[PDB]
Amino acid sequence: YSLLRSCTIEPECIIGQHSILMEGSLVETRSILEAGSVLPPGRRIPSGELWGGNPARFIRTLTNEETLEIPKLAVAINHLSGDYFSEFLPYSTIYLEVEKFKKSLGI
Amino acid sequence: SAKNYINLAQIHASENSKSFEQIEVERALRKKYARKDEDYDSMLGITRETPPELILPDNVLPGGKPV
Amino acid sequence: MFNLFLAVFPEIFIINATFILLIHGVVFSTSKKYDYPPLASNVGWLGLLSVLITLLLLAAGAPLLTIAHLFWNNLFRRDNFTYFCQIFLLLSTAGTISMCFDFFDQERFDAFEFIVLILLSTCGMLFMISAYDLIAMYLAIELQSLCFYVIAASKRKSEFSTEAGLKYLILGAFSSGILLFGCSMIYGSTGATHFDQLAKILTGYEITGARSSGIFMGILFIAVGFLFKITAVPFHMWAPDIYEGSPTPVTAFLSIAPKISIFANILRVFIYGSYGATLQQIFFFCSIASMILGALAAMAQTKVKRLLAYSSIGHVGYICIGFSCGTIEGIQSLLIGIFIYALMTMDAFAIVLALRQTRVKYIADLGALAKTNPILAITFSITMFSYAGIPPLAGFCSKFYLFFAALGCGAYFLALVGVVTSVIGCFYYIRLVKRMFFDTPRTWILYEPMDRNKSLLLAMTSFFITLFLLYPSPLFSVTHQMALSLYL
Amino acid sequence: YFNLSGLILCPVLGSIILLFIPNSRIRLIRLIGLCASLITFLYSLVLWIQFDSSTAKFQFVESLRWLPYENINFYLGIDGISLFFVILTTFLIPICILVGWSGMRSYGKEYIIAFLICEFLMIAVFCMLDLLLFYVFFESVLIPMFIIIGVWGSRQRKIKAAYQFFLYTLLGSLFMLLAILLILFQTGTTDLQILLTTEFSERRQIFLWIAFFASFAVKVPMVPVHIWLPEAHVEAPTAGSVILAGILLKFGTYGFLRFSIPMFPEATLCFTPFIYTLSAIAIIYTSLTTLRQIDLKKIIAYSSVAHMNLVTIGMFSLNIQGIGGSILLMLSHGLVSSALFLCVGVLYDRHKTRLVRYYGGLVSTMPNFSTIFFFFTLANMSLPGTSSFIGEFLILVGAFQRNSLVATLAALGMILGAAYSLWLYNRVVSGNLKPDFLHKFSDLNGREVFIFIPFLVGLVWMGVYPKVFLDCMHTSVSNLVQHGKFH
Amino acid sequence: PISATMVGALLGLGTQMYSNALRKLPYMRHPWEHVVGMGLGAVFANQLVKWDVKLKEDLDVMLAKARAANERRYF
Ligand SMILES: CCCCCCCCCCC(CCCCCCCCCC)(CO[C@H]1O[C@@H](CO)[C@H](O[C@@H]2O[C@@H](CO)[C@H](O)[C@@H](O)[C@@H]2O)[C@@H](O)[C@@H]1O)CO[C@H]1O[C@@H](CO)[C@H](O[C@@H]2O[C@@H](CO)[C@H](O)[C@@H](O)[C@@H]2O)[C@@H](O)[C@H]1O
Ligand SMILES: CCCCCCCCCCCCCCCCCC(=O)O[C@@H](COC(=O)CCCCCCCCCCCCCCC)COP(=O)(O)OCC[N+](C)(C)C
Ligand SMILES: CCCCCCCCCCCCCCCCCCCC(=O)O[C@H](COC(=O)CCCCCCCCCCCCCC)COP(=O)(O)OCCN
Repeated sequence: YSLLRSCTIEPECIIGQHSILMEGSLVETRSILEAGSVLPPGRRIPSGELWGGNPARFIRTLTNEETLEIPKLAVAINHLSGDYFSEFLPYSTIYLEVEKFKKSLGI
Repeated sequence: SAKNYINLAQIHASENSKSFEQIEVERALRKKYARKDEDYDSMLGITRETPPELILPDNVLPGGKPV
Repeated sequence: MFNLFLAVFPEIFIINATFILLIHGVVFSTSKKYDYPPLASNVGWLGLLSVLITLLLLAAGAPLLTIAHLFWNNLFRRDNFTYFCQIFLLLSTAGTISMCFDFFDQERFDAFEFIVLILLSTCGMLFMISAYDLIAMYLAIELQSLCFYVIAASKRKSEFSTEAGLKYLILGAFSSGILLFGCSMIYGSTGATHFDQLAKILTGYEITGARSSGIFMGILFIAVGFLFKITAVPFHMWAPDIYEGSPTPVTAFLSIAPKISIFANILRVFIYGSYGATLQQIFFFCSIASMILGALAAMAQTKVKRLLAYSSIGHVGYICIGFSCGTIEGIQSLLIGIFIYALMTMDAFAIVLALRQTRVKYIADLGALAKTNPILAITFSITMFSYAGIPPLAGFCSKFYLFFAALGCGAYFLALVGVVTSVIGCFYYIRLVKRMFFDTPRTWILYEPMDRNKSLLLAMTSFFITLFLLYPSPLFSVTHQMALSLYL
Repeated sequence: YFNLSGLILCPVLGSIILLFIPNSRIRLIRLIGLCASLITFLYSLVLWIQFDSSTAKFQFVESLRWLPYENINFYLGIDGISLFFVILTTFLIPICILVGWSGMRSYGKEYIIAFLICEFLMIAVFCMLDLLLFYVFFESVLIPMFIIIGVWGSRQRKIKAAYQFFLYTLLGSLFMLLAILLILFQTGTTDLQILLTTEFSERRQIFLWIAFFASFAVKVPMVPVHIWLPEAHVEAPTAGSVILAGILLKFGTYGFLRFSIPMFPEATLCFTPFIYTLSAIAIIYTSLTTLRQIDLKKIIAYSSVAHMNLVTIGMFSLNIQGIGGSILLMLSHGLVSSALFLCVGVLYDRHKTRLVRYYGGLVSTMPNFSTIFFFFTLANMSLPGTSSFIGEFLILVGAFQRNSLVATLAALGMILGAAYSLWLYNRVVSGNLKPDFLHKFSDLNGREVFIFIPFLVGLVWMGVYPKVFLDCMHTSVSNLVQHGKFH
Repeated sequence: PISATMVGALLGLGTQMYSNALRKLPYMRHPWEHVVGMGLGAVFANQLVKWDVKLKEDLDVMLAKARAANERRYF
């Protein structure tokens, strides 16, 4: 439930759920956006700062150990998506069901 | 915005309702005219224009670019 | 009557297929029924099939192709050396034409005349290897020269392609004039244009006993023209500009297909027409200069095509090391180096064409390539190391045996300069490595995936490079047989 | 019937199988890598049992033709000298996989692939009898260790360490290669047995020996070029830092014991005083330099240099005591330096300091690691009953059979070696704690307390009963020292 | 022992998966061409071995001829 629209997100910018990013927002590199954050149009997030609350509100600073975990999270989600990708092969066989249904009535 | 999305919805209506036979022609035309070459086309004396089916209406453009 | 042409089928067939392809392309590129179809990939696939068929014709005619050798004597003389040289040049041409198919449709360059000119220049090269006379030598040189002059300026929108084509034209015309002036006096002072009778009038008396100012200077001019042809330092006036400006598939065909045929031609001239031992000196200094200047100049380049050009110049010097030491081992090392350099150049240009899909220009654009496409990064690193001469790869064997040949003749200075130029040469190769594994730029360039033919060729060449040292006997035996077949 | 070829092929199979599987299933990758390393280790131990120590000729030989003329070919084979190096290099690799076991999800499959390639290549180096191809595999380790150092190394100076390491092994390596080619052209073959029984010109052996030493004086940390080891070793990963000081430093000494001592006997005698002076000044200078170091890694990297330099004193003193003590101290160092660098690695992977002054008085907090570190730095002292003493004292005895000055300086090396070793021990494990920058920190878990157990048992087995090791080598060492010495 | 087919087929499968990975595809995208690559690798390795044998014997003949020709200068 990330409501992105005409935004600009830099690398390592993990975004929480129910994020309502407006147009023109610039989430600068290495930033964290807590769940439910809604930032007004034109507002920017300074690097290394995590924000939360209904409006764009500074919460606390970031340390190197916390910062470096964002790429690890991204590659973990990538690994999960790679596991999910192998589930379905190209060119699904659903067309057999359609052809059988067509053969069952007329042609 | 309310007035613009009205004419924005027409292309989605005319696209989601396309028949499969129309979709084959659409994909073939899209792949055929993906990239151009002024050199060879001019050498042959021909100009490759985009097909009418591959022209979006001007009202959904970023503000009007007929050319 | 007709059976006297059994020795020219691998060439008559390629000419006929070239004509058929030209006719088909010109007929069906202007048909209004099909609305001027882009039949460049079609002509390319048909040309690749034709190259494969004439390769099959050439391979199965090993007992043949030596019949009616008296009738064809004045025109050409093909033997075991010529047979293998042609069978390898044609394979290189097939690989080059195969790895450039995506270039036709990715950037919409549907000019089938490119393929027909590749085929016809390949026919000219096949003439050159069999050529056994000065006239046929010059004509076969001129076939490929004119084909490449036409092809280099094919892309008529970029100022690089046109200017590089014009520079190549002027340089090649000057080189051809120099070579032809050289041959004119060797004909004048002895008659006997034929190589067989040129190797018999010069072997009688050494140049040291009495001085002939005509034959010596004609041989010198022929050597100078040939060094211009292979772009050997100091005769490297515009070669980096030629390789940078020319289209990527053209440069892929260059520096592999022309150099092999020209080196076979130089072998034929050097072995027979040179008995004064005066070409040792001209090859010595020029190869040393090529080594030093390639090593010292490729480290200062920031683009990719210029780096490949200077690497080609350096490897030309490394191969030319074999001319200075005239022995069986010297020619063996020379041919092995040519073979390995051809494979590595094909692999490197496959890499370059792969990243050409997104218009790679500099060396910094391929930054953090180990993340987006790790396996292509590994392949490029392996190919670069093979260029460097690292032991556990092909390319080290060629440099090894070239050094062995150099030390066999007592040219101890050649070995030392080879070692030092290798030391500097590996440095900027590893510099290429650092920007492509270790340091990650802020902005990343994304490359779209490759196609099957380039990937297959790249995989085959990569497995050849790494696993060559496990089983190198066939190449060594081919090369030893080829070196001895120059005489018997 | 287990031959030498299967040992070489096992890491190859482990690497090829590992590439087939994807990277998502990380547990499979680490499990299969560890299993392959361990089965290779077991195979190496099996090869030990079926080793004839009575005969002087080489053990299992597998010949694979390389040139079409069978002029030169892969001639594998072990002897009394090469067997223990093979065992050590098979033993160190599973430890290398095990140290970084927690971070395998961060490294990936390239890490285990690189380490198994290193194991394969390092095994191929020690157990082969072709002089030229031994050179090929001798610097073939450039690529995998370059990858290991560069990809997972320091913060931003990782590039410079890779370049210094790669640069020091180019000029000397190819200057050796020139001598390789002269030997090949002069004799005709590079087979070791053939090359041993050849009359080399009296003036020729000087040049060839100098060329060989030039490429071995860089692998063995000699006086001119030894600054790479400290910098390129601190700027290295912990598992890459445990084989760099565990195997690579043995290539120079083993190369001296294989292709330098036999082939050029009178050249060895003529160059004997020069090597003595170089080794003595290296020992003294390194000992004085290492006692004012603050880097947590170089402090023992210089100890490694001192031990390796002391090795050559008895390695070049032609004697059964000298050479036997040379290999015994070589194995002893391969164990003790590995253990010390693992201790430094575990210390660094918790606190991430790479300094010496930060740590202090942690004995009250990590007693197990304190005892293990004490035992390792205690072995580094060369106590009798530990690994280093028997070999090192044998080197001293052998050199004092030949000369009475230089190896007295070698013995003076240990008058300061033990001193700064205990002083270094007392920087860290002694004194009051400083909980201003040591808030939270733990002790060794089950993995790294068990990883030292093989080190402990091997160390004590070296110390109390080294007869079994001396038993298998006295034939080979005596054959080595008497070659070309008819009288 | 390896019979030039346990290596040729393995190299064919390896190069098939290698080309398959360079296009950022799943390794076993098309196993039919994997089998084709195995067969092609086996055939190519067998042909390489046979050609090596023929080439070595022909080279031995050439060296014998060259040595006989060179010997004639002394006698
Ligand atoms: C690229 C990486 C290589 C990595 C593999 C290295 C592992 C080393 C094994 C490599 C390998 C295959 C090469 C595979 C190359 C890969 C394919 C490349 C393209 C991939 C698509 C060659 O290995 C052997 O081949 C012998 C060939 O003769 C050679 O022996 C020398 O030869 C003389 C010359 O004349 C010399 O004078 C002489 O000194 C030696 O006798 C040597 O090369 C070597 O002994 C394995 O051996 C294989 O070849 C032969 C041998 O028996 C076998 O078939 C034979 O066929 C009949 C003969 O027609 C025989 O009658 C028949 O009895 C036999 O069945 C095979 O079953 C298999 O054993
Ligand atoms: C080459 C070796 C030859 C053999 C040498 C053996 C000599 C003994 C070697 C170990 C000596 C003990 C040194 C251990 C480190 C000293 C500091 C330390 O860490 O002690 C540990 C462990 O203490 C020990 O010393 C136990 C180790 C065993 C000591 C006895 C050794 C007996 C076996 C060796 C000799 C066997 C006979 C010879 C074998 C052939 C914890 O001490 P705590 O009293 O628990 O202090 C608590 C910490 N804090 C206050 C912060 C809470
Ligand atoms: C050396 C020892 C180590 C290497 C060992 C090699 C082992 C033997 C080789 C094994 C190869 C196995 C490959 C599996 C079979 C794949 C066959 C697929 C063929 C195919 O799909 O046809 C086209 C692909 O192009 C093509 O595939 C045809 C182009 C292939 C280029 C080959 C060029 C040969 C001539 C030059 C040889 C090298 C000379 C070097 C001096 C259509 O493709 P598509 O349907 O996917 O879509 C269109 C993309 N365009």
